[PDB]
Formats: sequence, C-alpha cells, structure tokens
Amino acid sequence: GTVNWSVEDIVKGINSNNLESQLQATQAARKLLSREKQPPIDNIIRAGLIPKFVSFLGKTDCSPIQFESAWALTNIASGTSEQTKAVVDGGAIPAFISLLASPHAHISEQAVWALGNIAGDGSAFRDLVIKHGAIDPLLALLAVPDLSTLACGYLRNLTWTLSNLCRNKNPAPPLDAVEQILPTLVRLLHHNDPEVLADSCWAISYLTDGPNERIEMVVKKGVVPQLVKLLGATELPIVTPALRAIGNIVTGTDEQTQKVIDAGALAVFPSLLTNPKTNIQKEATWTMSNITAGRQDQIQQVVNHGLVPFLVGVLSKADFKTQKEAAWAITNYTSGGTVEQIVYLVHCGIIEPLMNLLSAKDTKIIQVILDAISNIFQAAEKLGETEKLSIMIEECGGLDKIEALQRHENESVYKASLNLIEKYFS
Repeated sequence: GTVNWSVEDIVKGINSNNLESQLQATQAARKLLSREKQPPIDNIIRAGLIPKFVSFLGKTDCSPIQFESAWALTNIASGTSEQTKAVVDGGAIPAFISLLASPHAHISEQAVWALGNIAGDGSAFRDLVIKHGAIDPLLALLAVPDLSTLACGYLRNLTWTLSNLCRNKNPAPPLDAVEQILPTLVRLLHHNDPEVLADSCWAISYLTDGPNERIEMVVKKGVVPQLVKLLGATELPIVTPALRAIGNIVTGTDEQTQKVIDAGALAVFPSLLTNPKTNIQKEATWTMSNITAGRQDQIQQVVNHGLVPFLVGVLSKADFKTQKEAAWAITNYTSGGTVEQIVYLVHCGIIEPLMNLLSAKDTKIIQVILDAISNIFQAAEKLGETEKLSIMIEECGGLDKIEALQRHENESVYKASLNLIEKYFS
C-alpha cells in the first residue's frame, strides 16, 4: 500500500535504515508526483528528498528503487525550470547517464525520459547534458539492425529526447553534437511510426532554424525528399513539423530553396494553402513568401505549378496573419519577377484583394501592399500601360483607399501613397 502517503510519511520511510522501507516510500513518492491533480513537487523538494533519490539511482543491487527514484525525479524535472534545476543540482545528470546502460529496459527508458526533460528545459542544461556525455550511450541504444525490434514506447522516448537535444537557440546546439546526432535522425525519419516521424521532423525543424550553415548541415544528408514526402502525410502532427522544416530551409540560399523545389514540394501546396488548419495555411504561405523571394526561374516554377491562383485565394480570404504572409509573398514576387510574371499575377486577379487589404489596421501590411503596387506600376511603365492599371485600381475602390492613406500617421505610408497618387492618378 504505497497510495496516498503524506510527505511526512515518505520522509520517515526514506530516512529509515531499511532499504525496503526506503523503496516503499520512494514508490509512494513516485505515485504522489505522478498524479495529474497538482503534484506536490515543491513539498517534495523542500523535504530535501532529491539527494536521496539521486543516491538511489546508484543502487545497482536494487533495480526497483533505481526505477522508482528515476521516475520520481523525472516527474520533478518535468515541471518548472526551478524544479528541473533542483534535479540537476542534486547531481542527477551523470547518474541518469550511467543508468542509460542499465540491463533493465524500463530503467534505461526512465533515464532517457529524464535526460529529455532536463535537456528540454533550455540551452544551458542541454549543453550540460551534452558535456556529461549523453549522446554516445543514447545513440548506442539505437544501434540495432532494425528499429522495428525495439519496443514502440522505448523508441518514441529516445526520439523525443534526441529532438530535445537539437532544440533551443541562443546558442544553438554545438555543431559537433549536431553532426553526431544527424545520421541517427536521418534513420529515424524513415521509421514507420507516426510519433517517431513527428519528433524526427521536429528535430530537423530545430536544426534548420538558423543560419545557412546549419541548414546546409541538414540538407547535405539528403533528407529534403523525405521531408516533402512527410509534408504529404495525413497525420497533422507530422505535417506541421515537416512544413516548418521546409520553410526554414527555404529561408536559406537559392540553391537550398532549389533543392526543396526539385524534391517536388510545390505540388503539395495547393492543399497546404487551403488546409483547414489555420497554422498550416500560415506556414505554407510564409514558405511561399520565401520562395517568391528567390530567382526568377523559381518564381516561374511557382507559376508553372499553378500556385499564383492559390496565393490570390489566400489574399482574398484567410486568417489575417496568413493574409499578411500572402502580402509579403506578393511583394517579393513583384520585386523579383519579370514583367511577364507580374502581368500574369495581375491577370490572376491580385489587384482587388490587394486593394481590399489596404483598409486593415496594420501598418506593416499596408507598407508591403504599397510596395507591391509600386512594383506593379513599374512593370506597367515598362509596358507603357500605367493608365490601364490606374483604371483597374480605380474600378475596385483602390484609389479611394490610397488617397485616404495619403493622410496616415506613419511617415512611410503617407509618403508612398502620396507618391502613387501624384505619379499615376493625376
């Protein structure tokens, strides 16, 4: 009967000179801490029990107390940063790393879970877990010919912890550790379990969220085609991180963006740009905005795949944040695109939704839309057709909005709008 003990009784049991009494009290503590209704984590910490749990981690001759104390410590380390810090300050990191090699799979799984929580807290604890030498034994746990012979939950916990070692910025994980972990992530990215795939995609999205050198580390391993395939998954928990990784990658150079395009990503965007999940739509439109900031042949790839009508659609009706990403996409398209491509954009109906967005209460989207209008007018000048575009803008109500913006609080707004009026509506 280790259910519902008081903290005083747990302390009495853990301070007894009786390994079995200590074990029973430790299990009682684990059960307290694993209740979803406000676990008394802080009371356990104040009782001074973390050092006792950490010392129990080292009793190889009593694996049950190793297991129970590991689980109690894991439940503490899954809370606030101060509670994770309490666990770390007790010396738990090297003890859990030593337990990674346990012959009891449940104990090593508990150690994997604990190190995942600790490393997930933040950059400093992540780098400290790495310094204590966790990566080698972690990856050795996965050194089997077929991942499918491992228990499902075990492999899932390993993948989650590895993703947490790839997580957080300022600073990003050490390049050495990233290189050490990447091959295993590449293997996990091909494993048939939705949760393993989701967490591998999350790890990749963490590693690609940075300068082009990190992106390049990831892209050199050849994972972009697999990322696109997973972009096409039906499980939203897979699509979300896969799309995040692809967007990150296209924030890089034009060659990395081209690697995304060559893998077939664009063919998936009709659905992504109409996805019923608002965040999928927003991230797909952000990815598109970065693609249309590339070379003219990449804008042309966007055109060939019939995605300009979907950007018109998103601009016309979507969550306002998605519409802002779409305005960005249009401004980049018009800034980098050929005359023919801007003409095509107009022929797809961009002008009316573009104008309708000028009544928004957001200054940045107004600046972006005015930049797009100026670029389109530049193309029209190059074609000597500013009157046609002026009439088009005037017929859908854009001229009223621009003349109203001429008197806007922001300096840039009234400047750009006055320029447009004087230049093409006089």
